[PDB]
Amino acid sequence: TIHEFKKSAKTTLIKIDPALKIKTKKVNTADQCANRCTRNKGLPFTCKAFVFDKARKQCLWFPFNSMSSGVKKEFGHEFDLYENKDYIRNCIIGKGRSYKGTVSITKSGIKCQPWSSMIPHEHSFLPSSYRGKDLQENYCRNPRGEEGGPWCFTSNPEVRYEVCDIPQCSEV
Amino acid sequence: RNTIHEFKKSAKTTLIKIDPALKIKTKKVNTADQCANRCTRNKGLPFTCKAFVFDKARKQCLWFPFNSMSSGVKKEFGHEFDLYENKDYIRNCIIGKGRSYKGTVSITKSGIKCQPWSSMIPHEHSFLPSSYRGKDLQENYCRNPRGEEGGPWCFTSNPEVRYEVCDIPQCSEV
Repeated sequence: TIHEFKKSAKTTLIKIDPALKIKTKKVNTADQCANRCTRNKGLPFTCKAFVFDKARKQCLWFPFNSMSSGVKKEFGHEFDLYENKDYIRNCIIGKGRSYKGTVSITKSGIKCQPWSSMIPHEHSFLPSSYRGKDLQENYCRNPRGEEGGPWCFTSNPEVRYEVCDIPQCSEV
Repeated sequence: RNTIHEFKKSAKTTLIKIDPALKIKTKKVNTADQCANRCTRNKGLPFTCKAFVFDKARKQCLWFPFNSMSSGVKKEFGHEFDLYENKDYIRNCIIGKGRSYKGTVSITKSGIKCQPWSSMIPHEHSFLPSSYRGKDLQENYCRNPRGEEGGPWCFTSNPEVRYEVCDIPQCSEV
């Protein structure tokens, strides 16, 4: 169940708007939060994300995610944020500068090289140089808003970088 | 690692490419799960896998760099086929009133599981699929078949709540 969530380590979400509902429960593992969220059983809202507090072993289920207005992500070493992929926009606007989905394959079908790997391809596209642009895992990204949309360094030594094949929101 | 439950399934359906230029990959297999895993992993495919079909009679996976909504491709009926579309390539946000919404959200704004369109339980209704062709009134997905101002909705599995809008974000509203 936990794999149709995008995981952001060491992160929680704080609501500013107090009208947005939350539900919390002391639980055993993050897996149990995800199961509850996906099947949405005893939650008075549509679960869009949850946070697992590893130290208190508590689930926090939310009808919002990090891209919702009224909320802020925050560092916290004991938290992991899990966002339901159905609520992370899976199509691109403009050149895809704001794309935060989890596609990690190029247009010709090659798996992306993680941004924090220098192999096979060395580059200066590391997390800290483009803070706010989610150069996490090996996700297709467009940090500088370049022509062909989100792209990545390729796990193929033969191919430095290639664009991915994330549809324009205007495609269909 | 059975990834099959993560696709949107359309029974009795395969895809045929009008455009001859588009590229498939096929393989003889035992079960539909094996097609799913290879699509999810995108292992050994010279393209991005947006959908696959399992042929239950010929025991074959067909992997596509397109889905049922791509130009140059059309559905075809067949008892032996099931189509599985990768959710990462089915637009998960709404444009306008969401008349063309094809995503798989099936819970209302207040968290109620939607009633299947094909069922009259708890709620009797005339939003039958056959009455709304092209509006994809399948399973219990939130839909807006008449294009009304509130966005996609569904009849509800709560006997006290006949229908409710679902909470699906607009693709772009600045």
